Amino acid sequence: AWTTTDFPAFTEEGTGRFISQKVVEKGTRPLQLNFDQQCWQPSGGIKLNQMLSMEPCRGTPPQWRIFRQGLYTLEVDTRSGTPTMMISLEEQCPKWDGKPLTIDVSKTFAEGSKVRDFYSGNVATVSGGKITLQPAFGSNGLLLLERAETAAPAPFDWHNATVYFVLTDRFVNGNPANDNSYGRHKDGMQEIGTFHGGDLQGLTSKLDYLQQMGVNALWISSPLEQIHGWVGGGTKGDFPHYAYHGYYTQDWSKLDANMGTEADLRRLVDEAHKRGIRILFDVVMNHAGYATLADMQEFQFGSLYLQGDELKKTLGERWTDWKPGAGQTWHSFNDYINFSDKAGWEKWWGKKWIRIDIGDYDNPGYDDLTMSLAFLPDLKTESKEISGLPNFYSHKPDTAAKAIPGYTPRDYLTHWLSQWVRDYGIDGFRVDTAKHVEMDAWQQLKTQATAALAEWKKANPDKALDAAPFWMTGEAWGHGVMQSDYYRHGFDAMINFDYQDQAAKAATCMANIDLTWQQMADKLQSFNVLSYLSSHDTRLFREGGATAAELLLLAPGAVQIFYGDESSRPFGPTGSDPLQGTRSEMNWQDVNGKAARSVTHWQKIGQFRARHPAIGMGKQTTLSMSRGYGFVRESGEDKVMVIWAGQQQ
Ligand SMILES: [Ca+2]
Ligand SMILES: [Ca+2]
Repeated sequence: AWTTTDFPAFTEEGTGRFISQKVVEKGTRPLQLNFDQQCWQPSGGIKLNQMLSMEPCRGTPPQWRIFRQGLYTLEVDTRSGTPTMMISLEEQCPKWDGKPLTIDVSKTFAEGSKVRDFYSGNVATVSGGKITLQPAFGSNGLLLLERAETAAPAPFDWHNATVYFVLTDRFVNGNPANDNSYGRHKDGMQEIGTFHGGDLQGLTSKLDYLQQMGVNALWISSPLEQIHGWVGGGTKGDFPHYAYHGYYTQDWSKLDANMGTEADLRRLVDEAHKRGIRILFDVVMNHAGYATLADMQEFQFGSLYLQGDELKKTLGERWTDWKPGAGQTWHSFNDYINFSDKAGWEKWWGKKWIRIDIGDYDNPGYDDLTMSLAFLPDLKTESKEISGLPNFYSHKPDTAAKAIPGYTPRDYLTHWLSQWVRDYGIDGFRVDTAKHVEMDAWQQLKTQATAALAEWKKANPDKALDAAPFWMTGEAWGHGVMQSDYYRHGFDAMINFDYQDQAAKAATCMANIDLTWQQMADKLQSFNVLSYLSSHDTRLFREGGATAAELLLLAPGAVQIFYGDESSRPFGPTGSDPLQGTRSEMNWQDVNGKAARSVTHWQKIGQFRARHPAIGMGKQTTLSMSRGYGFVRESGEDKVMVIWAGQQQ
């Protein structure tokens, strides 16, 4: 095994990587790693949180400087053939002496039965109703206690679901060729609001990576055709804002060319299903995307104050190629647009389709349902008027949208979204802006989507994992843990905004979460929610030290990993929009290096959750113990005990 003087013997933490942890005092010492009589030492100096190249030991050992007392982790990685190593520091709460725990399991696991700590893989035999186990390096003092007969994931349940929420554009660029669809440009600045180039092909390439994390639902940003152009970014227009996040839809009937082809979507869904991963589309029915110079020029709608030679002089051959000059911002292009012109702006969606404070359109209302959210065109979902297609679709010959006798705007929207479910076997939707569209519209969407999936599963019996119905979760801003009227208008679970602040209060002491977990375990006996630490419209949860994984994945109800939670993806450039930094590029360089053991930690807790529906669905009994923190959860035949030894410092 791997050893160094004055550290315990290294133990495997993910295949081909071995770690050791110890509370080390301030000072200096030599650093060599031994495997049998093989000796290795850092060859290029010693820094924290960096992959250190190693050489066979020669002369005086490299001197490692301990600038701060704390729990240090040494990591050795043999997956490159030559050992590389890594050094990292973790600098009224139960305390842990770092030594083995004796656990009373007499009420949980049978006398003489074998119990596994899933995290370490250590197995103990129940004797006098007790087992003794050492929490493994990287466990943070957790024992994940299960019957040793546990061997593989339990049947999928939405009430035990591990959802991975990915902004496809900011994850993996599978094909650079499709990065600049419809004349879209990078800004050459910090790319705050641009298409980075992430696509469905790229996302498909990481399905094994997600499967290893115990992910069994993949929530993707809408892949449907967005506005082609940009608007002013943030409060100051310091960046161009493109529809990289999928929330500014223009054509519901087509895939966005940046995301890829129909074939790419079919491969993503089919390969995801092959690995027991359900697909959720992020969907919008509340609004279409903003008017952009790209779309105005392409589809011949709107009105400009620029007439004569002044037009091509100012905005150029392609208006979307305009950049702000001296004394201008990315909002300044609006100065050239005549938003008051009735005739010009009717050529866009048309008066029968949207509310907006432009031209001759129905004015937005002064309520959540009919307001124009952030000046977005509000789709008339409640309208009973037979609309025909949007006016500007007359200049969009590539659309799959067809006029249908008697159809209202809502009928088109529910038909368009349902057709993706029918054609590809999409397992569910995450519904955006749920509080801004009337309940009856969401019920219609659910009914048609349910029919669509049943039709696909019947037509594709080889591909269908089960006969489970279509699943729908919604973002109703500020929704908590309660069975609201949403649950009686087509929603199987609502996104839980309240978990984030409760997790934050347990960031420095995991045991603080107990009351929240007891409440949620009891409340969610009768319904389901989708809880998160991080989101695109809140913040990235990075205060948990190494404990974010257990804080999320041991929560009752369905849980949502925001892409990069597993790798501590940093908050990115944000400009004058405080939310933009949450959509930073996936940190793949860190995943394969300094965040490698974090990813392994997430994989272990994620896999434990996938084996045990009791976690997501079980009644909780919090244990009374003289040392540490512990609870049991039980759902049908499934029973687990989670022990947390406490803080090692
Ligand atoms: Ca791409
Ligand atoms: Ca609305």
